[PDB]
Amino acid sequence: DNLLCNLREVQCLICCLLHQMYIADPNIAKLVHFQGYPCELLPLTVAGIPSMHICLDFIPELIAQPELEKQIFAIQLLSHLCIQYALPKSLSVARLAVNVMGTLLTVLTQAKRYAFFMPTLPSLVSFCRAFPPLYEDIMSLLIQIGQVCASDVATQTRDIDPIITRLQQIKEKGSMDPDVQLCHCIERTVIEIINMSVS
Amino acid sequence: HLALVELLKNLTKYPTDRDSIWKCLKFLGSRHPTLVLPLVPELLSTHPFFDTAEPDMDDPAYIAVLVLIFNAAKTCPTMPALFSDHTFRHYAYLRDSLSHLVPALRL
Amino acid sequence: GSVGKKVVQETGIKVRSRGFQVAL
Repeated sequence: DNLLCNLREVQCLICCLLHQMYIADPNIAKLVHFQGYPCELLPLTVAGIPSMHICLDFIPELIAQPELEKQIFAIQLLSHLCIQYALPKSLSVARLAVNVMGTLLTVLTQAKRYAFFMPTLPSLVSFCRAFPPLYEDIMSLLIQIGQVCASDVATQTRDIDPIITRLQQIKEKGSMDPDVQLCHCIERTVIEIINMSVS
Repeated sequence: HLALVELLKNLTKYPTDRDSIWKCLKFLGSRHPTLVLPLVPELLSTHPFFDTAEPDMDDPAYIAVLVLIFNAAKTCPTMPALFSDHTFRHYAYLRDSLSHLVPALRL
Repeated sequence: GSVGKKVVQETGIKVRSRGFQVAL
């Protein structure tokens, strides 16, 4: 069910308490999000805790951190917040996030590129859903990432070689290469962006 | 649109005219639903991709814009669609508080 | 007096538009 169970009630109670604690001290919310938590709880916390609109204040600071995991968490948190609170400040922070993604696309190595872009690419669907003005920047960034990853695929011999496929239909759903996996992830997030904007 | 502009000018200019201008717009929308339908997002300030701020529920000009848009909505299925969330909330209130100006709708 | 290298390296990643920087 995922909605009609004791787990949902417990999540609501915990969200109420966390709402109270964040109201009492927003610095606790900032510290918790700098620590991070599993991203499976992100829609839960964003929907169930009204205090999270303050998270847009320290997301630009969290993005600036040198840890890759903190930046990944900032991107995912911003995506969920943008889904919840579609505001001009949210749009500005989303623009900053896309700019940061484009910037460190040319800073991260191949392993770092895989590690950063596998969790944060589905978040780009949320920015497109919330902000149609980001269509140009997000599609341009996706084209850049796809071209970089296609180059990386061409660098070495591959078990799949997605370069020569080139014409696949919607391949709806293993221990594969990171580069072909990232290529497939780019294709899938582009498909999700298109389907949302056409259905 | 020009009538709305002049009526809101005469709303901010003459408070004692509020009653007759509310009633006026109640009758104006009931007659012209088709002409109000393009002007509905022109007046509600519904941004396409942003949740807009909730307008002051005590502002007489705004309350008269809702009266007009709700009397027009009575004849126009397509008007309930373009309502924002706060528009539905505000509707539920002025139907109870001002049932003689606001008509029952089919939301 | 300048040989001590009493300065801090520019620990930043100048973020391109298409000011703000990512610390190191």
